[PDB]
Amino acid sequence: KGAYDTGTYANLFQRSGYREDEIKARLEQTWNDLFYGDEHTRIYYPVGDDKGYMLDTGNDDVRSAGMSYGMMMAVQMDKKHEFDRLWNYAYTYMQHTEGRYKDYFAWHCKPDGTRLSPGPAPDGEEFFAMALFFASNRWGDGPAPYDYQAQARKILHACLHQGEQGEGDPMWEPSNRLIKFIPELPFSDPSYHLPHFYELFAQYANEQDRTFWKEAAEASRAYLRTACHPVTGLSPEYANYDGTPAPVQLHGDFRHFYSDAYRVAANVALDWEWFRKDPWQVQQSNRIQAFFSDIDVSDYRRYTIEGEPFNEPALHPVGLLATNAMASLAADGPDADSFVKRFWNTPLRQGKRRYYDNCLYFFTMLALSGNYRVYQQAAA
Ligand SMILES: O[C@@H]1[C@@H](O)[C@H](O[C@@H]2CO[C@@H](O[C@@H]3CO[C@@H](O[C@@H]4CO[C@@H](O)[C@H](O)[C@H]4O)[C@H](O)[C@H]3O)[C@H](O)[C@H]2O)OC[C@H]1O
Repeated sequence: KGAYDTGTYANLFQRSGYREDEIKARLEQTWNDLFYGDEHTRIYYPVGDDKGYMLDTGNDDVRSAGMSYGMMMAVQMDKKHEFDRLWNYAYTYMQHTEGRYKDYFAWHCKPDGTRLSPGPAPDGEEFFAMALFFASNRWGDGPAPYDYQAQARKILHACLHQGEQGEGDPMWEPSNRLIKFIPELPFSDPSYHLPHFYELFAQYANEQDRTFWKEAAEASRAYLRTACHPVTGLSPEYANYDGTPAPVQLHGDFRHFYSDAYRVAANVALDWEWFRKDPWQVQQSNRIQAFFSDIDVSDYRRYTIEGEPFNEPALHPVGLLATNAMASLAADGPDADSFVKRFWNTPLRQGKRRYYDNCLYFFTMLALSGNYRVYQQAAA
């Protein structure tokens, strides 16, 4: 049985020989540096009396995925002030109040809140909902727009039902229960599959949707089994419903192991830790750690899912190492402990591309310290 059932979370840093006091100090200093550090480290900026944003430093914009990550980090760290500022920002500037995308979030805006595209990014919506449910379960709801569980249910209603009221498209394909890359296109993104979150949407969503969320959890576990290369454990950034790499798109080649796909190993391992349902997740974690076992972080490239290295370097190599280390939540192979130590000995990334690395870095810091947790509906 998983942490969801037992309430006990693996502390892999403590398992590797780091002291309890060292671990929680390091987690606190990671929070301090990311949220309130120097101009070359921080990725969070407070705005006015009641708002705040996570900055994609590399792209000079604010992303629904980054905002939703910030909210997950804040609720996992018991930081209600930062949580409320981030949510109020996403609510005020990014959430559609009308049209084909009503209740969805414009995927990016300028720091001042000016929308740069109207279309959503479904990985944002699902993290928003999960963070909002945890905020409800930890702190209890407030007055709108801080009625956390009501806001979460509204997002997930749109995610399954959007094209019914009028026009628009759902973010889940009804026929196969799989999350889509965007509402309009019939393919997916393996990194967007969060079966562990769907298990919890099955507990918290609008009642009529709970069966679908349960089916989505199993469908996503099965999908990820089809998406990861059987030898390397590498997955493509964009993939067809059959799990094979999607066609080259107008905005890029997403067929290879690069930025998005790093999260797959981290997501697979967190589902293992929380629910312990699919033993393939141990083997997947072993395989990706074996692929990177004698690759130094300084040599991380773009790779074909078959494991062929490009000359082109990984844009986010610290992100990749963070996700490789987070796989130690599930891995039982010879590389598990080495990756925890390698991650411990890695500082936060600095400079203009640091945002994506440091997001993945923070989730790994939470997970490997036993602090990436389910906040349930339970007796106080
Ligand atoms: O009309 C359509 C557009 O709206 C559509 O936009 C897509 C919306 O989702 C976007 O996905 C974002 C991109 O960021 C991902 O993380 C990035 C990983 O690479 C890093 O370098 C970067 O810092 C990160 O931000 C995030 O998971 C996801 O939410 C996608 O890129 C857009 O293409 O595109 C097609 C139009 O037809």
